[PDB]
Parts: sequence; structure tokens; C-alpha cells
Amino acid sequence: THIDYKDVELLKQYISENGKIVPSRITGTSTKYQRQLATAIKQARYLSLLPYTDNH
Amino acid sequence: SMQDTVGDMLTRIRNAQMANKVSVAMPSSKLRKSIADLLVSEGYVASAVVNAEENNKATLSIELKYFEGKAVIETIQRFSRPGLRQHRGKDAIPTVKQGMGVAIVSTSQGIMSDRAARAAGIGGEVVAFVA
Amino acid sequence: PIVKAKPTSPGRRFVEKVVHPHLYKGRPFAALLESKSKTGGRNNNGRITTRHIGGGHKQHYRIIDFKRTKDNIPATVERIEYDPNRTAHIALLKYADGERRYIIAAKKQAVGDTVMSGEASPIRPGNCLPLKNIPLGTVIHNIELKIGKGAQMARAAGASVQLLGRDGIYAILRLRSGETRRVHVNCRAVIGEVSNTENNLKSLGKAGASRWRGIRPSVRGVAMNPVDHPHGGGEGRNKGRHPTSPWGQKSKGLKTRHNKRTDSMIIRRAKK
Amino acid sequence: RHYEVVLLVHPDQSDQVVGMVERYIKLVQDNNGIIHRLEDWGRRQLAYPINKIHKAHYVLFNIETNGETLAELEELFRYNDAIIRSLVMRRDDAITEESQLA
Amino acid sequence: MLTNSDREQIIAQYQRGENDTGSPEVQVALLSARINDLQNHFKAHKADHHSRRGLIRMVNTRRKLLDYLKGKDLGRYTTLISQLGL
RNA sequence: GAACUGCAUCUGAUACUGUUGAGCUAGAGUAUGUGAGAGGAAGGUAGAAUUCCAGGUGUAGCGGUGAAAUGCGUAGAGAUCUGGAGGAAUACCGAUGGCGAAGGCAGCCUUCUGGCAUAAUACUGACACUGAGGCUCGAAAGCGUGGGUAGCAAACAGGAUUAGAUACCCUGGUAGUCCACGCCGUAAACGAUGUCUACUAGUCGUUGGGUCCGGACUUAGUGACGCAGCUAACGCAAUAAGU
Repeated sequence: THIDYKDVELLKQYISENGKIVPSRITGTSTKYQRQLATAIKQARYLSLLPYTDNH
Repeated sequence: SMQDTVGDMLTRIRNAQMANKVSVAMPSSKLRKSIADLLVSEGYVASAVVNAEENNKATLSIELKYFEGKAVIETIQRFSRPGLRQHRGKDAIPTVKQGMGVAIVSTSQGIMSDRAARAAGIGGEVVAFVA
Repeated sequence: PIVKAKPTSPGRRFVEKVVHPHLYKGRPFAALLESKSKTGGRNNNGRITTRHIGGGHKQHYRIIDFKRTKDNIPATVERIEYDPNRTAHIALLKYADGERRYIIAAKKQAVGDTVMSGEASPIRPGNCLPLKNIPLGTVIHNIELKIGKGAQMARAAGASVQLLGRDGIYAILRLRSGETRRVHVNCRAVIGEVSNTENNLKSLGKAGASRWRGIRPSVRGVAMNPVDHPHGGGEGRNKGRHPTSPWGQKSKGLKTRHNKRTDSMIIRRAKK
Repeated sequence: RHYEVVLLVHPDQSDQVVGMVERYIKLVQDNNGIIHRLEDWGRRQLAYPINKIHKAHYVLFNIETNGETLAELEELFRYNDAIIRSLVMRRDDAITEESQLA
Repeated sequence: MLTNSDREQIIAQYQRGENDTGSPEVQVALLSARINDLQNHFKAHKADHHSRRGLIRMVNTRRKLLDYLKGKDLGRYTTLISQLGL
């Protein structure tokens, strides 16, 4: 329905163990929702909500 | 853009005949209808009817003929294209396939066959060759 | 900006003059002006202490309010004026009380702008503030070396200083030269770069142009005789020995600094 | 235009975080500004340390104001020196529903 | 940008008929106003070639419509260019 | 006799073209609502990583190669760890995906900005296509002035193999690549395929919308196969190289 950068609990499942973005071939998301999810993940990364990498 | 109408009608007929279509429809004009009527009178197409649609438009529908599996229209070629107009006298009209074809001639007495124009002693624009 | 001349003479083919229409053409305030007689590069004894100084055109001196003592008073710049003493332009300040002073003009300045002084003030060009108040990463000019002595560094046209960091009671500043030195925190600074940034790209065009500024010709040592310079003498053109000044002090790469007291102030020197 | 602002604040300034918020609200009100939402998430834990602090305070609010006021507000964010990070996004439609975190 | 209000204002001034929004005069006036607005932006940013291409297309379209109007009715064309300072 | 296909003159014909008077919407446009995007320009800022610097722990190697040597190291390197300073690029997302007339365009927010897609209305009523000259843009390298300079690296230095090695490998390394403003106007600038139209079986993809009951339908792009047709043959094949 809608994707937001504030929803960290919904990005937790879509983000990889080390902090990388899981691809669409694995998740099964639509291209549009994937673009929005990538942008939201980048915003939560810049707002210190999700880690860039596991080892900082 | 579309800078030719008679050529468009001729190529529509030719493509429909190559695709073995029963009938071909196009936007209608009086010149297109006259050419289709000449084709009908020469026996190259079964019939040609203009259905007046809405918005002051009309559809010219031509029913095509096929003889022994092959198309009746063996070849149909534009001659007087917009880029190069061809006008001929009474004794200069080209003969199509030794006369076994038809050279459509738009004369001052209407759009008629080359042999009929030769009989009338008249000339005009040699628009197409159909055989 | 730079404005080239037309090559209508052998001396105009390479003249370039900086153009500034915004500055006021009219004369400055009479009271501030003071006479500045030329000394011809001569001391009281009359000996030529400094070479290649003389002639020139007489220039009045403009009093400059380096200290900016009048804190907590709004001032506006009625006009901006060219100064012959210093390359940087001088902006007149007319205070609310009516007092008139001259200050170095920042490049990002306009007529009628509001300027404030003291501890409390906005961070805008033309505003003098303590290094304590000034935040890090902000371009500054007219730095004050000693508290209450007035601004000394970055008074030249287009001068800039960057406040990299604050440690203890000192502020670390990066200068255009590349040399970093501690500055006591209480000392004040002015935000914004100095005006006339293009001054360096002008070409004076002919000999008389420097003779109007007061620079006399310079004679090379190789052109003189041994009695005159360590470089004189020789049949034909010749240099002879490691280059030096007339007084026997090598000019190429010799380090002449003797300041033990400020060695501690000097943090580091940029290498290039 | 509608602008959604996320502010990150230093834990020593967590005590004073409130007053600067009323200051911002007053500045936004003065210049034809309406604040739809003021979320106060609390002392969230940072995923990675920023400026040698593990945990920092989070504040969020949505404001409708003109660009000049927005630029002034950005200058205040730059010069506050407590607020390490700010995210002034722009939203086509004002957001009034409660934040998921709060 | 030209706002919703001022676009309709230009339309209303240049109406030949009721809510036409399609005559050459209205088209040219809207183009001229949009050029006037765009010029201030284009002065600020010299190297915006991708936008300048669209503005050049705007100029070309206005020229085509003005020439067509001149060929159609000369009085309308002269009045329109007199009003728009072209 | 014919022919001298012409030339001017009046006379007629009005299908077509040219010049015109009135009208129509189906080509092209315009107004409103929406959605998509690394379209462009200006600033800010976030995180890994390289480099140098200032320290602590610590000892005889590190680096590299097919094997080595130049190089760094007992003046404490490499490894590890804490502090800074400075430049460039933007992993993952990422996909014969998306945008742009081409050239090209990838982190994130903001300001300004040109196109395209579709939705039903309301509008003008041939305003259209192409384009000699002309002008606008135009990768990389290069040039001029001014800044910046981590990585990489033409040139240059030294180490190697070699009969020689003005090279491939190597240890360094300046211009350049980065920024502002101007020149340069050339690329295998390619789809080796000029632009714009109408027509001509079908199939499975995929991006952005629309409409229906997860599917069916339709739109402008985006690919892979495959008829008729074309081609010297490769192959092209509704995104034609077919008519």
C-alpha cells in the first residue's frame, strides 16, 4: 500500500544481515516498490536508523 | 506526414490483397470513391461502398476478389506521385501489359480507363497502373 | 572586473585596469584624512634602508577603525571608497550616534547594509566578533593577534582565513600562506572575505605604471661590478656563485627566521 | 509547501531540547506558518555512533511555511551546533497521523 | 512558474470566444507570459541547456502561430503583436 | 505527303495541381486533474574506503612476482589501535531497467527548471512534414587563466624477462582526470540502419499509465523468437532492411 522511511521494523526484514539491500530477485517486490524501498532505506541510513554496514 | 491519398489507397488495397483480406476499409473521399468505382467497373474488386459515419466522416469499404487462389490485382502501382506529376496526351497514354491491364486516367471528363480515354480522344493525368 | 585596453599604443597593448562602479567617486570625509608625506624609503639618518622606493603620487591617509571598540551599536555603510594606501576597499560606517569611521570592506557587502559589533551579533559579512563566539568552519578576516591591539592579519584584498578548530584557550586558524598558528580565544575576528579579490589579476602594462605607485627600477647584481654586489664582474654575461643579496645573504632557500618566542605559536608549515 | 523536519539532538542538550522547539514554533507561527504535527520519539539508540555518542535524542515536526522562512530555519539548524543532523524533506500533502515509532 | 490563477488571467484577457483556451491569440499570449517568467530563471543559470531547448521550442511555436495568424487575419495579428510588444 | 513532339493567339473541358470565398474535424496544437524518471542547473550534507600526519602496544620483516629485484624496515616498517587534515567516486539497490534530440545522465535533502505518459471534457480549425545555407548542443583527449590535488596515471626514473625490450610484468611518478569561466568541434559520435507518415499473421517478456471482472482488455515507449515479403547471403521481420 505505502512505504515510509520511518517504518524501521518493515525495513528490517528487507535489509540484509550485514546492512546491504536484498534484491528483487530474492524478495519478490515490484520494481516501483523496490525503488521506493531503496530510497527509504537510504534515508533511514542517513538518519542513523539503519546501519550502513555491520562493522563501523 | 501523409502527403498522398491515392497512393495510400492503392497501397492499402495492395497490402490487403497480399494478406488475403476479404475487404479493406479506409477514410473516404470523392476521388477515392471514383477510383474505386472505376476498379469495380473494370472488375478488379467486387464492390466499393461509402458508409457515412459521424463527424462528417465517411468510410470507403472495398470488397476484394480472388481467382484460383491468387489475387485478382496482380500489380497496382502509383504513377503520378505528388513529387512528380505525369500528364499525357490522347496518343501518349502508357499501355499496361499490352492493353490487358488498365492505366487509370483522370481526364477532364472524369476518372476513366486508358482505352476509354483513347476512344474519346482525350488525355489527362495518368494516375496508376492496375493489372 | 578585469578590463583590457585597446592596443592603440605600444604601452596600451598590455594594460589591464580593475573596474568598480559601485564605489563612490567623490572625496572621503575630510576629518578622517591625514597627511602622509613620502619618505623615499629613507630612515632618520637618511640612508636607504629599503630599496626601490621613491617618487610616486601623494596619497592621503585614511584612519581605519581596526579595533571596532564601539560594541552593541548598529551601523550602516553609506558608501564604499577606494583607498590608495591599501589594496582592499574601505567602507564608511555611520553609526547611530552619528560618528563616522572607516573599515576594511568585505567582498560580500552592499550599500545600506547593517553591521553590528560586540559579543552578541548575527554571523554575516562585515561583522566583527570574538573567536569565542565565531563558529568553526566559517571564513573570517581582519584577525587580531593581541587583545585590544586591532586587526592585523588578512587586511589585504581578498584575504581569507579558515577557523579549523578550537583547542584549549587557542583557536587553530589556516591562512592563505598555508601556515597554521594558535590565536588566543578572546581576540576578535571579522566574518567574510576581503573585497577586490581580482586585484591579483591586473596588469599594470608599462614602466610608468609602477612609477606612479612609487616603485623605482631594480638593478640586478650580475649587471654591476664586484665592488657593488656579490654578483658583479665578469667578461660578458656571468653569474659566478650561489645567489645572494648585496649584503652577502644567500637569496635561494636560506631560512632567515629567528623567533623563538613565537616558535610555540607556530603549529606547522604547509609543504608544497 | 509542506516541509517535514527530522532533528537529531545531543543527550547533554536533551534537557534543553524543549525550549528550542518552542523557539522554532514561534518563528514558524510568526511568518504565516501552521504546524500540523510535533512528534517526540524520545531517546532512541543510534545504530552506529555519530560524533562519539552512541545514543541521541530524536525530534520530528511538520510545518507549512514559505521558502524564506525555510532558509532562515536551515541557517538556525546549521548554527545551533547541538543539532548534529537535520532532514528537511518536502511533502506534497501535510501529514497529520501519528508516527509509527510514537 | 506561471500559477493557476495568472494563467487563467491571461486566458481571460485574450478570449476571442467563451472559454476557448485554444485560439492563436491565447496560445501566443500564454507563451509570451511563460517566456517572461522563464527568462528570470534562465538568467540566473547560464548553462541550463536542457531547459533552454524547451524554451527555444516555445519561441518556435509562438513564431509559427504568429505567422499563421498573420496569414489568416492581418488585423488580428497586428493587434496581438501590438498588445504583446512583439 | 508525313515529320519538324515546339511557340502565340482566341475557343471549350473543370478530374487533378496553382490562386482564392465559406465550412468540418480525422493531422498538428492548446486549458484543467494526475503519475514516472541517474533530464538539466546551484548549493548543502551523510557513510565506507585510500593517502599523509601526531601518538600507544611491538619486533624483523613488509611489498611484489611465474620466480625475483628496484622500493619500504632496527632512524622501529608491515600488523593493530586512538586522534585529526585533504581530494575523488558514490558498493549493495542495479535489471538486453529509467530519462534525454544526440553527446550522455547513478549516495541523500532543498531551490529553480525543460520534456514525456496517460484521464474525460472544453477549445482553434491544415496552423502540417522535410529541410540548401545558417545557428544551438556536441564523449574522451587537448588548450588559456585561476584554484584544488587522495586514488590513478600519459611523459620520466629505476627493477625484471629478452639476442636487444625505447613494451607487456614491476617499484615510484609529473601533466591530466576534480572545480569556475572560455576555446577546441573531432570518436567504431553505431542500430555501421536520415526524419515523418499509412498498411501488413502470431507468441512470450519487461518499464510508466488507463479500464474492467489474481487474471482478460487496450495505449506510447522498451527487448527475445517467428510467417508472408525482401536480400549476394548473412539476416530484417509492426522498434522492417516488407508495400
